[PDB]
Amino acid sequence: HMELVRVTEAGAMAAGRWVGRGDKEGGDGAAVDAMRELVNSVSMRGVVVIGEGEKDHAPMLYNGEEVGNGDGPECDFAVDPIDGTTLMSKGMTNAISVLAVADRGTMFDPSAVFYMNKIAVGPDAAHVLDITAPISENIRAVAKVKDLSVRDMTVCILDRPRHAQLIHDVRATGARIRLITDGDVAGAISACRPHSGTDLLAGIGGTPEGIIAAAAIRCMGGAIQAQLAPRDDAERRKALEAGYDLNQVLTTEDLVSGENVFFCATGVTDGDLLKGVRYYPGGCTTHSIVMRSKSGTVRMIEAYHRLSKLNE
Amino acid sequence: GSHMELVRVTEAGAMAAGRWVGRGDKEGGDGAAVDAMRELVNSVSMRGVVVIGEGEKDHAPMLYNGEEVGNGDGPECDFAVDPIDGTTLMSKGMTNAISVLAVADRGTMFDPSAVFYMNKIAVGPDAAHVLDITAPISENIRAVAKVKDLSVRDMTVCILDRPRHAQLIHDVRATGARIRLITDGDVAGAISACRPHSGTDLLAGIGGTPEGIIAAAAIRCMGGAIQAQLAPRDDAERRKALEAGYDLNQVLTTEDLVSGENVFFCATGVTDGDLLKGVRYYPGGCTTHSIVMRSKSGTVRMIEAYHR
Amino acid sequence: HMELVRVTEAGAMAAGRWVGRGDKEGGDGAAVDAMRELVNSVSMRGVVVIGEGEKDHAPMLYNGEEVGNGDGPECDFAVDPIDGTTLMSKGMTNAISVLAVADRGTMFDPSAVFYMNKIAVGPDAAHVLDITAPISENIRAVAKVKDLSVRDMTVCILDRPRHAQLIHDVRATGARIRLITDGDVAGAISACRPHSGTDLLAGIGGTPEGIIAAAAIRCMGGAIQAQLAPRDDAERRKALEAGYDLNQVLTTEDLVSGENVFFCATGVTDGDLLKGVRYYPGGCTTHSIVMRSKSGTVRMIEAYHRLSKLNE
Amino acid sequence: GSHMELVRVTEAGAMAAGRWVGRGDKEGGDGAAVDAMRELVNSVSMRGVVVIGEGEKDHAPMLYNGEEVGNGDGPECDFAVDPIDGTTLMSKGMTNAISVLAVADRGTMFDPSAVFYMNKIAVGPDAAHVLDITAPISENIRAVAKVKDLSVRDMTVCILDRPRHAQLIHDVRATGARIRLITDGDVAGAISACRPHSGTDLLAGIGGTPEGIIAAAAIRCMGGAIQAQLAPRDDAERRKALEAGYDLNQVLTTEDLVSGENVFFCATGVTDGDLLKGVRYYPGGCTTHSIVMRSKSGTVRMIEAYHR
Repeated sequence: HMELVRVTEAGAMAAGRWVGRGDKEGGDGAAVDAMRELVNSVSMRGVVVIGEGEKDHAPMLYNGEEVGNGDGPECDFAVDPIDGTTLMSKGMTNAISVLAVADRGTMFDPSAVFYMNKIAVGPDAAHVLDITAPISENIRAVAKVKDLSVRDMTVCILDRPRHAQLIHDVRATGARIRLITDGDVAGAISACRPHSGTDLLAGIGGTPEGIIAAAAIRCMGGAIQAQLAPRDDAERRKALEAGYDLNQVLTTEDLVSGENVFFCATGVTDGDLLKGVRYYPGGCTTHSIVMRSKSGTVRMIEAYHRLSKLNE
Repeated sequence: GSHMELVRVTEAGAMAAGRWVGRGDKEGGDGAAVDAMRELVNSVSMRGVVVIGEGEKDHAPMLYNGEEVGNGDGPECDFAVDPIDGTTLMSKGMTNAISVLAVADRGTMFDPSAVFYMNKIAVGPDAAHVLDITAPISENIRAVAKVKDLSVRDMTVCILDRPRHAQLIHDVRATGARIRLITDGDVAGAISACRPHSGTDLLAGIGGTPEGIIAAAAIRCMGGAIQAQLAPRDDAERRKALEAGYDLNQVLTTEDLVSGENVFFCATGVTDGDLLKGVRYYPGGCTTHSIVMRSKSGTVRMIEAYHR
Repeated sequence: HMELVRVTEAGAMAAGRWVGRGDKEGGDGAAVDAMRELVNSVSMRGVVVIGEGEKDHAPMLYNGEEVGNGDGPECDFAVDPIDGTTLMSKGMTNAISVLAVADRGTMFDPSAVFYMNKIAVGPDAAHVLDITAPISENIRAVAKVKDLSVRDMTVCILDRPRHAQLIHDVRATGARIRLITDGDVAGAISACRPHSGTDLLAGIGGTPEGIIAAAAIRCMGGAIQAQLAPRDDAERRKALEAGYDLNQVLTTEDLVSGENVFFCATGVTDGDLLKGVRYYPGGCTTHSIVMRSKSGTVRMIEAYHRLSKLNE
Repeated sequence: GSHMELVRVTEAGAMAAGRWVGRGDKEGGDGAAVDAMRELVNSVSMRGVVVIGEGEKDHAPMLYNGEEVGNGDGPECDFAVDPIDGTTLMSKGMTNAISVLAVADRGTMFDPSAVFYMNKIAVGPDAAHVLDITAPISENIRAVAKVKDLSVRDMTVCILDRPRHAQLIHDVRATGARIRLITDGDVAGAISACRPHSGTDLLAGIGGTPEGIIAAAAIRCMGGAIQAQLAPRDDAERRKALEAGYDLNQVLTTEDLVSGENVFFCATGVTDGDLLKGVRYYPGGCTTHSIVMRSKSGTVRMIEAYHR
């Protein structure tokens, strides 16, 4: 329901007061607290599948917690109160507050392994992706299915040392790189939205971000492919002991299946799709995206919040 | 406590109205819009009565004054619908056709057929405190202009183009202000007056009483002020109103027109206007542009929807 | 040169003060006077080919007059200080102030006959037009070359009694009609601009408006076809005696030939492409289009004019 | 007296810079931008000298400090070019790369290598009258906020992300304001400060002296104020400036930085920024987004160009 946008609107507005203030935990707490107060007010019966972590040293929106007013069917609840906490704390671009809802039990287990390799593309080339192939074959494939020259392709990649080869290969095909410092989820949405200046998202990031990204892709169209990415053999055992086929190419629908999927986001700082919170004498504005798998409707929502009296 | 889902009602009205723009068929557009809006309001979870609508039930089968509408009996509230504000504009492909819905606590909407027309003045939040419909239009113009920090000749006054407004136009012209004459679209006019960088600084003139009420709902949520006084047609109507309880000397404020504490208003562009883009079609679906506002919070939402 | 936009900017700003004020001549004089003062200041050597009329009871920008600072090659000069004077006087939409420049002698004679039948289309169907055929065959042709359904075609037509059959035919094909009360020139630009919601302009209007429309079409792309339209047999003699082949289908390049063509316009009231003049405490804004045949570059220009002191 | 044709210089810079965004090649983008800008300025009809440019002529072949540029010797004027403000941002595909040109009466531009860095503060027209670079940053914040009618915690202060600004950041944070840290882009930062609904209420910190001069040109035309004081690196430079004629205690105003009566400034988006969209390509050509302003008239033009 469109009401869920008020959850990310509250998370963005709380985080807005911490933009640039060098306090990551201050910003997270504000957003987490505003989001939970407002989510326990929406007509919804939810369990936190993706959130701040497990119960002990994450006392709010911990994985397992119940959320919503009490009524409604039960459903999976994923929340990233600030995707890009460090971006927020330093006043840098592309921080967003993020929520996704899906049928109960239909979200992948975010704790399987911390990281996953991802590639994502918009709808027109949703069926030519292969994460097992080198990035060049994916670039060339997508550039052909989209009929563009390869020097006009843009690949969004997190700027990390572990990506030195991924970055070199993309350049060596002549395509371009949009280097982001954080925001896997925003990066995927960018690759999937019509003519955004970004054709492909590629690289290794977090397993929760990948699941949250898949929920949006289930709504706006396109495809993500993923494989788990153990950080060492210790985690690789833990992943195998738990019963994961570490060679499976996980698809959008593996990460979030289920008939009904909701995604919405609101900008914290100015970014690639959403403007961040802006302040005025009377109040503030927020910029939000809201989407739904069943209809496929996508709404862009600009909201003025008068934090004051009428007619001042 | 938010009810953004009511945007679906004007979104449906406008998507129906939109397959009729530019076809010369005023009633075909109205009819389709009323259809889709009736289907959709009876699927939102709040029971209300249609207080302002398509006339009454002997020759308006749908959205007639008094119809029970909505799905689950939540709280009862007033419903005012204008399936196309700008039906002629819609038929001829012209700008500023919008589809409008208003909802307020049950009983709190003024009576729409007490008198058919009422004289109006309306201005936005920044100059609402100088309004005086009993003063001449020149004094409102100069007062509004001073507050707004504009010369009188920078001012732009929106007036309906009707024979009845010949003296009003003369007196507005005599002051030095510009005029924006509209053929119809009384609601969108008043909303323009209350938006900042819109081009309309003031709305004035005699329009319909339902449109005045719908306008007041909007203003309740976004800020500003409209003042009105009933303007009976002839001698029968002036009797009908005096022996109804109304002081004809009375200035009606926004809150007299819509007095509820919970007012909601939304509108969706049919054709391109100075506030909302019109519905645009392409193969996969269409896009609508809407405004949704709530008086309790004072929150105003611009909603651009891509339907698939 | 982009400097020419200041001519239409001045014409719009002068007319702005007459919007809605019920005085057609007041508005025309203001615009005519502001345009001429500013055109005699641009690096240009011009002769007024299309203007306010002949020398006697049109004392400013009369057909024949010299314009510009004195320097430069000589060139044809067309000016419509307010296209839609009645729209301006009543505060109605779509009034614009209009200027076109072309090689000297390369503009059609605007006095041949008062009126002309016109049809105009954007570039993608610029080669399937035929003004001699019924409107239906032109609609269907354009709808096929554009691959759209015919019920999705929109035809812009002046609302005049002399168009009762043109309007009936367009409806009878199921296409839509954008009924305008004035603004031939704006209507053509609308039909020729990419995705404007207007596919075709059709009908009889003024010969100067048709020539001014062709100058823009020489710049932004597309096609106009025209034939002169005598209002009676008296004018038909005058047109024949002067040596016109009243059956010629005049083309864009017949109306304005010449290697170099300039067009620009600025909104007076709010319209289909340009916003009208808007007033603020410090000043005003104008909205303008400027285009050039040789480059094909089209510029949209928003200008804030501070009619005051700096930093107030 | 208008010279809108100078937009072609940054339009060419940005169209060259744009075929390099997202390629990791900072110098390949710079080089292409300098190329096209040199070609184009030597084809506009006003002779000037490059006063601010790509360094000096032994290892900057083009746009070196002192180069005669322009076509026909009109009046002689000062030329300041920044072919890409945001070269690193351009190489990495990030926002806010712009291509910049500034021109003023000959001799009226401050000397760019008197000192390399200068401390800066800048704000827009509405609060320019409270600026005081000699006061602490907290007092400017609260003063600017009062004028702007904002709480201190609504304020947003743009600061370069450099080790040298650790105390500045601490003192800005200590007041309650938000910060917008930028990695580079000193010019675009200051222009943001002077635009209304931009998100940046104040710019502060030590940046380069050329960028400060280019910024003052902009401000001369659009309104607002920048204040600066020279900030010599070490002991050699502080001598170089004292025995050059400069009072180190001196507050420099906008007009001290650019003193001409005729200043022009234009900029074109390279990548998307908070003021200008970046160059976008398609098959037939491309589109650029530019700002052109002139101090004599105070006219500001947003120019969206479709090149074929």
